[PDB]
Amino acid sequence: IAQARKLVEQLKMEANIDRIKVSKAAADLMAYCEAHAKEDPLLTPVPASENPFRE
Amino acid sequence: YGGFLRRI
Amino acid sequence: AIPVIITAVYSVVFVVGLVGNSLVMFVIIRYTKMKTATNIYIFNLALADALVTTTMPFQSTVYLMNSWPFGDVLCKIVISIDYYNMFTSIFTLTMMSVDRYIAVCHPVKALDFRTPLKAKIINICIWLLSSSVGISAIVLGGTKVREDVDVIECSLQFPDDDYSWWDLFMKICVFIFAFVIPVLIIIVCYTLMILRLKSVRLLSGSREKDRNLRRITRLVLVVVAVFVVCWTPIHIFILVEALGSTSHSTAALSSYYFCIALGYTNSSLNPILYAFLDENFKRCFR
Amino acid sequence: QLRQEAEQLKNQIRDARKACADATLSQITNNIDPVGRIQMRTRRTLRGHLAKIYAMHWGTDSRLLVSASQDGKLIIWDSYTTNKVHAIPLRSSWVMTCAYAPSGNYVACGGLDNICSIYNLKTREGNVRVSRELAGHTGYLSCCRFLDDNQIVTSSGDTTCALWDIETGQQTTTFTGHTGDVMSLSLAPDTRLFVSGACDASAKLWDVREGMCRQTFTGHESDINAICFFPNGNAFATGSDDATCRLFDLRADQELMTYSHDNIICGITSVSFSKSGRLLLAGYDDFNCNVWDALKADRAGVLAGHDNRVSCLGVTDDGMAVATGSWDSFLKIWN
Amino acid sequence: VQLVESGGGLVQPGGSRKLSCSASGFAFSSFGMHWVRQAPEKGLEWVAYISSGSGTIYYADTVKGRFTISRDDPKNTLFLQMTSLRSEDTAMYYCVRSIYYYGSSPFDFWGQGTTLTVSAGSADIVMTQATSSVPVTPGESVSISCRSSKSLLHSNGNTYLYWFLQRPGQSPQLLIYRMSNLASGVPDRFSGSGSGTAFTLTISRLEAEDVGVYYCMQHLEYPLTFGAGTKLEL
Amino acid sequence: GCTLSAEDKAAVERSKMIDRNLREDGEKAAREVKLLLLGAGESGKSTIVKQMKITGIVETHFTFKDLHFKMFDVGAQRSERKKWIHCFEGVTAIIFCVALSDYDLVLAEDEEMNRMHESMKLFDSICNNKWFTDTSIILFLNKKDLFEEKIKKSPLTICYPEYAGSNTYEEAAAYIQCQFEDLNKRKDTKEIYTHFTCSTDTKNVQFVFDAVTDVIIKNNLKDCGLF
Ligand SMILES: CC(C)CCC[C@@H](C)[C@H]1CC[C@H]2[C@@H]3CC=C4C[C@@H](O)CC[C@]4(C)[C@H]3CC[C@]12C
Ligand SMILES: CC(C)CCC[C@@H](C)[C@H]1CC[C@H]2[C@@H]3CC=C4C[C@@H](O)CC[C@]4(C)[C@H]3CC[C@]12C
Ligand SMILES: CC(C)CCC[C@@H](C)[C@H]1CC[C@H]2[C@@H]3CC=C4C[C@@H](O)CC[C@]4(C)[C@H]3CC[C@]12C
Ligand SMILES: CCCCCCCCCCCCCCCC(=O)O
Ligand SMILES: CCCCCCCCCCCCCCCC(=O)O
Repeated sequence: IAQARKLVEQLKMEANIDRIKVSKAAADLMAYCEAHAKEDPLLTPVPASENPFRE
Repeated sequence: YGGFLRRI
Repeated sequence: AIPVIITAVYSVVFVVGLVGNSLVMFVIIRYTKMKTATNIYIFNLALADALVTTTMPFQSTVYLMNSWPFGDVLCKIVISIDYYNMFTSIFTLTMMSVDRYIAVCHPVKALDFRTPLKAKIINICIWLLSSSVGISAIVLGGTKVREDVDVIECSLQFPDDDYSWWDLFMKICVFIFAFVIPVLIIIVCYTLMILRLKSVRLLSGSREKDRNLRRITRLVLVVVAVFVVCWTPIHIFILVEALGSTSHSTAALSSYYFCIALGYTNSSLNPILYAFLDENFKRCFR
Repeated sequence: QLRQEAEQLKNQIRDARKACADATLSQITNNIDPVGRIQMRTRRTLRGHLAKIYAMHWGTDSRLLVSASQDGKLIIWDSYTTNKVHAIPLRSSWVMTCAYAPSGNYVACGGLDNICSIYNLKTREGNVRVSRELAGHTGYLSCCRFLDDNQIVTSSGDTTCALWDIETGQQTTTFTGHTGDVMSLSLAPDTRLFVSGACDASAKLWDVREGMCRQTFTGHESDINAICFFPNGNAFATGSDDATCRLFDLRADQELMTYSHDNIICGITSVSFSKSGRLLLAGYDDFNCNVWDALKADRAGVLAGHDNRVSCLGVTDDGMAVATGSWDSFLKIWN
Repeated sequence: VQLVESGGGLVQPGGSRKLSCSASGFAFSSFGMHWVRQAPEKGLEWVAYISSGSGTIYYADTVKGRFTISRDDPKNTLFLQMTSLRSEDTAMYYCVRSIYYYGSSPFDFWGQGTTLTVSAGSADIVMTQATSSVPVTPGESVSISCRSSKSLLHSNGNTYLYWFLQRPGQSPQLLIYRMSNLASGVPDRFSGSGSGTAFTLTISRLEAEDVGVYYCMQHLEYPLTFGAGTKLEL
Repeated sequence: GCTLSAEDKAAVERSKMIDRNLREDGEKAAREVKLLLLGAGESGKSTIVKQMKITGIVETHFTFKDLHFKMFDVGAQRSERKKWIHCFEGVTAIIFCVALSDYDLVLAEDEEMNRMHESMKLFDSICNNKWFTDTSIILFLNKKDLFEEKIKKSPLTICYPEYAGSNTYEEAAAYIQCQFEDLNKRKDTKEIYTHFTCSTDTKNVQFVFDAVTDVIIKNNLKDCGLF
């Protein structure tokens, strides 16, 4: 009884929210990967002169 | 062992 | 027909033992790291049998040619390696028996005994204990030419005033220390081990576990039977010729070198009896 | 009575979730090139753990790291020269999580003893001693992360989360609403929000300042073991026992892409991202890790070499190396 | 945290004397210990160093053979056996703690000092300061430079230059370790910089407490050669 | 080598001294016997802790016949058992303790569920686990005096209809013993060590010592590779 009212209030707080389309979300998800693609040592192998994990 | 002994 | 079959048996035992010891040594060197004590013991045993199997073609040459046409340095080194590593092999087998005896009958002391460091210390003590006879074989071993027979022999030179006495004394010391003490220790250790395992609730809990216990018992019986059947005849034969009676018969010479071949055959069978039957070496190999 | 009203609210929420899905992430991301085969080699191999590694955490200077073992040891590793910086003995050996401070001063640890221990590294005495103990949870402490020097968020097995105050010793905010054991915790990059995954197959977004839930994500069929934000602070990836990873988004309030493969039936222990967010690394129970393409769902790489279950997986801040900790007592550094 | 050493006094020329330092308030077993001597009119000078656990022991080139260092971790006591000391060994002796790991700050705490009064090297990196006395006023920015005989930059990226302030009538203390990091308890007025050959120490908004003698130090290789000392005056 | 600087050599020396202290602590951590103490508080477990001695895990350290036992009591957990039962893979033995005299007592919840059947389903869920396939279980049937004073009033047929014997003490106790021993599916590698509590000095500790002795003998036979 008391738990169900809390669940109804939580779903009312969850429903009153602003949402966007998945296309703009996909664009803003790809933009962070395409903008910072040069700063990822895991994506592209760094030469051994700049690598601190030398053999 | 056995071979390296005095056997006649 | 007899020398061809005898040298063929020697060739078979030599090749089988060298390939066996080489495969076991290679697996311990690279496939399985020496973190346990058991693998350390198997390593030292494989090394001892690999250095004992080396002596065999020289004995074959001495049997067939009846002469030693090599130098004195080779005589001294082959004698020292043969005696040294034969005692090292027998003492390694005896320490493995004592180690498994302590492992089964004294489990609380096994925690304070089955350390790799302690195992290494014990193995260095075994090699040092063998080194006394090794240095004795380096000092006393040598080559002497016999004029009347016009043949050269490689043997342990003793002073000839009391050659038969000091030779008999050395043979009794070698026989007692290398045979009577290791056999009695292996019988007492494995007998008390099996008697202890019969009082284990886990082993008698189920039929399949009882079968596994039966397999362990069979393995123990096989190892002890091979050790007795291989070492007992040549030791008794040498003792009888040393004291009871002196003779020189063709058939007796063939039987003598056949018992020597059996003694080395035990060393050739040791890799199959000890490495290729441990349930942990199988899982390391697979 | 109000169960029908709650069902109507769930109807409205999932109708809005259906209305917001006018496209597909797999369709829009067709114009990007694939990553190909990522080949990574073990640069360093850390040795000296005699127990099952359960957690690690990188340092803020991308060189030091912390490691948690089950012999009662927290070891601070110098990842460049393989040295052991500190070896902290633990009062309780049953430790399931560990964290490192963004200032480099404190180390958290927690586990089945239900106490979050905070250790000070920069003491004048010269040894690392116990500074604080937070004994406020009645369930097993599964994860803990440092918002700040004086703040820590903890997740526990009593279906609650907590925002603490370190210098006082009492919790400042109690997060309730989970019906399952909260297993993993991940902070946002701006340290304003966090998201928690529990055994009720749902991930809840919480608020640090307000102290109440904002979004709830479903879709999993089993228990959630791992969670990690995408580095922009807007999306996050979850790992389950259903051998699938899932990419959830906070603004769209729905899942984006499912990371699965047919012969993999084993669960996920730890997920992480790279610095750019293009590669998603996930350690599984099949003794391996896998580098998935986070935009194409392709299995771009396989990290093999561990003899037991890979428990913890960490990617450093500048994105250089990847540390993998497993139950075979070896930490392996890949690059 | 305190290091109190004793055992000094008037020594007959050609005799022997043992010193003892009582350490209390910190973990003694994890610290490597140093000995620094100081002439009554000249600069500081390194004597010896024992590591944590008595593993690695270094001596200086002018005291090797005569002196003997030893430590006792349950008693928390550092000893110094001196034998056949000459007329040069009359000096003020200091005991230093040091810990070495990534991010450590060695040479942080210094002993109170004991006195010793007797009744009276081309491979080493020579550290030389450009001046000896600089008249300063409170409230200005004062920079003091230095010169080294060898490039102290190492391939890992560090630079082993340490700075020290010895106030008159007090023990010296650490100011800047590795030339870019401030020690704990030091204000933001002190700042250090260098090029691997020429080093600078700048002091913005100087106060009257900051008067004293400034010593530099190289730590690239043993033995440890110390600077001449730049004394400030009001 | 000579490539390292003056501070990095001391850092390597500190790392070697740390690794030496780590292996010296690991030998002592490996030379001790861990015992996972399961069961329920209604069955009676703290009295067994007190007999063996004389906030999520209670750690009890005790030494008997030069063997160090660390007993881990996990009864204070209020969560799902699955997410922390994988931590106890390397434990030597489970000690599982249930009461006989709770054969007819109903549980605290409103549902009509027997405490003995809840103990048997708990033993079936713990014994048939993938982490504890080679882990021995030591069963303690507690409260024998109360069970003996109570079985003369109430029959055993109210629990389960399978029992067809008399209402005596020893036959019913042996039948409850074999009903607990029938739940073992993995009868090959696992053995159940059932022992009625003696409530006497150096009896239960002696039985646990003999059980740990048998497990250390089996572990030594596995370490030799003879088994
Ligand atoms: C001539 C026939 C029998 C082959 C002999 C091979 C011998 C000479 C070689 C091959 C493998 C070598 C071993 C390789 C590894 C080790 C471990 C090391 O810590 C001690 C030396 C030792 C034990 C070597 C001794 C010599 C060795 C045994
Ligand atoms: C093959 C030869 C060389 C060795 C044979 C060894 C075996 C088969 C023999 C030798 C000593 C014998 C043991 C002698 C004494 C006992 C005690 C008795 O209460 C049970 C049988 C038992 C344990 C015997 C079992 C068989 C035994 C172990
Ligand atoms: C398993 C163990 C007991 C087997 C032992 C076999 C022993 C007892 C056998 C095998 C070889 C045999 C020897 C073979 C040849 C001879 C020469 C003969 O003119 C006298 C008997 C004598 C000396 C035999 C004595 C007994 C003997 C040594
Ligand atoms: C006869 C061949 C085998 C010989 C084996 C010798 C084994 C010697 C073992 C010595 C162990 C000494 C332990 C001392 C422990 C202590 O008191 O601190
Ligand atoms: C009769 C006494 C001498 C016996 C000599 C036997 C020599 C060959 C031994 C082969 C042992 C094979 C063991 C197989 C065990 C198994 O796999 O079940």
